[PDB]
Amino acid sequence: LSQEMIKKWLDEEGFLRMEVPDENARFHYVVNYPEDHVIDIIQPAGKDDMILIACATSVSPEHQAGIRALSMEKRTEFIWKVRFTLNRFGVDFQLDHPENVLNSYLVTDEIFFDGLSKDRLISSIKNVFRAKLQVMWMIQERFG
Amino acid sequence: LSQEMIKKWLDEEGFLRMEVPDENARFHYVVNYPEDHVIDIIQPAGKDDMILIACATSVSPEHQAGIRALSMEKRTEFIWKVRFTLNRFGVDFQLDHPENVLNSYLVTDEIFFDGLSKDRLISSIKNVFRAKLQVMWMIQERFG
Amino acid sequence: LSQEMIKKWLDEEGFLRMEVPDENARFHYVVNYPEDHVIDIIQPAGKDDMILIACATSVSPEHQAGIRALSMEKRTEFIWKVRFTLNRFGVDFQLDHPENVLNSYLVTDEIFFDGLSKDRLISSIKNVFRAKLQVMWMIQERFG
Amino acid sequence: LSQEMIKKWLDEEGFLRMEVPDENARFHYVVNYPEDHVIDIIQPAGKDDMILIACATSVSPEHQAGIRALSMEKRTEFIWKVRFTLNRFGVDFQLDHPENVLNSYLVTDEIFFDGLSKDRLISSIKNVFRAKLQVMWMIQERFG
Repeated sequence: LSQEMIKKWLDEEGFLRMEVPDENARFHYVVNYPEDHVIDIIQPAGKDDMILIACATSVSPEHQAGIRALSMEKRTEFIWKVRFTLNRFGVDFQLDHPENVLNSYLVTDEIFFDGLSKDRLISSIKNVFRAKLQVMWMIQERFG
Repeated sequence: LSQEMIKKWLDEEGFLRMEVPDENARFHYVVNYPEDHVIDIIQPAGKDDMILIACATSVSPEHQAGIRALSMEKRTEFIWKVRFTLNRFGVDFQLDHPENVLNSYLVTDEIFFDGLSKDRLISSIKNVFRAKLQVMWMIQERFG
Repeated sequence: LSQEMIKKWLDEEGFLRMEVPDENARFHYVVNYPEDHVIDIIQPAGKDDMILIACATSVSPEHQAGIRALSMEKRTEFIWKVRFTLNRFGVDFQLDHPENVLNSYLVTDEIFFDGLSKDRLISSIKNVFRAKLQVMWMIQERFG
Repeated sequence: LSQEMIKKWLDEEGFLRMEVPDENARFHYVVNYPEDHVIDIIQPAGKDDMILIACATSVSPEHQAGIRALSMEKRTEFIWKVRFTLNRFGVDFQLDHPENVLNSYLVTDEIFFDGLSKDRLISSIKNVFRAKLQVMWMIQERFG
């Protein structure tokens, strides 16, 4: 019921794309914002008073191409950059950089129900997008 | 009633100027913040639980001159600067740059009645302003 | 109604110092945060639903002397820096710079009663202070 | 009720590590967020409507050796940099830098019961951490 508001707000805005089975979640929705970009709305198993907004972004073959070319020095420099940048967007993140080559990066933000609202919901989603966007623009401005 | 509140709040601050027939919007007030600066308050057709605060800006012909003069590299560098700048204002935006010569840039944020208040309506207007204002300062700082 | 609460809270935190006969405001409580620092809480004469957190700061003649000692280009460069800095704080500001020699600077923020609460007020005050402190530290870091 | 809710919330998220006797506080919870990192949720003794979120950090002995070596100028360059950074996270902080050689740093924030809620409380905790994290990351990027 608290989740029907969620389910409803995502459709009122043409966001929601489909629900998804999930062995470790009371529920899970796959939102499309913007365009065909994919963002996840997951309410973890144990907690029923929160929703976690996640966005998984895998660095293309095309891109870790250039990051591989750089010296180990310049890679580190880049992992440090993307790191400071994201720790500025009010989100939590996970970086996947084996040899300091960035394969993927997850941007997350949770909203508890004490403060849930359509306005709040739609904001966090948009913010998580912008957080992961700057990183995508960083790689892009460097490597095209 | 959400509508008369928005309207009275804006009137209460002198932000209001007049309406206008937006054949796409349930309503469309026109604010003037600051002084003679033009900001739009729009409620999309389908949406009856939200207002959009948009502010499109056209860069003067004398400024588009400055940026057109520059090499393509210095231009692409400039567009990246403004993308990275705006993206940290928690606002949506859209740049119109012919051959990377910024023509116009639209900055937009939106409130859902779910969390609409005067304190919030006003703060959102002023934030949309600062975001398009700092982009204006980048242009004026570089081109006079 | 809300005036007695705003007053009650400032005093609860010590913050409050005294009041003063401002002919342009319903009330005007002069706060002291941090210790010895002066911030002003005003409420325009013809405004019920709101207060203003204002912090005026004049640049010592010494510091003003150092920015005097710079070129007219190094001065313009410095003005832009404080402009870009403050516009990222979500506060409004008035800049006083005769010939790009910073005289004083004013940072303000307003709270509309449908958003008022102790938590929020205390925050808006601290944020106004941080916006101010930043420019002051920029000044000192450059000129002792 | 607030202490009770706070205890309850921390435990629901895995944060609440343990409570600890403090003569100068109504209560005092110890948090382990991220997983082995520690934070202090405290209600000042003489405060009936506020909680303090504190994160103390000791500049490791062999990281101050790093900044011991830097010339005074270079050290001061670092103190300003860490001061401008932290003042951007909307947190109160305290720097222990003996000879401009960073000893330890405290990042803090308050939440008045006026605005207390789980969504609010947890965000505060993550913001205090992120700020303290950026300073740590700054030290590590430089000295490893």
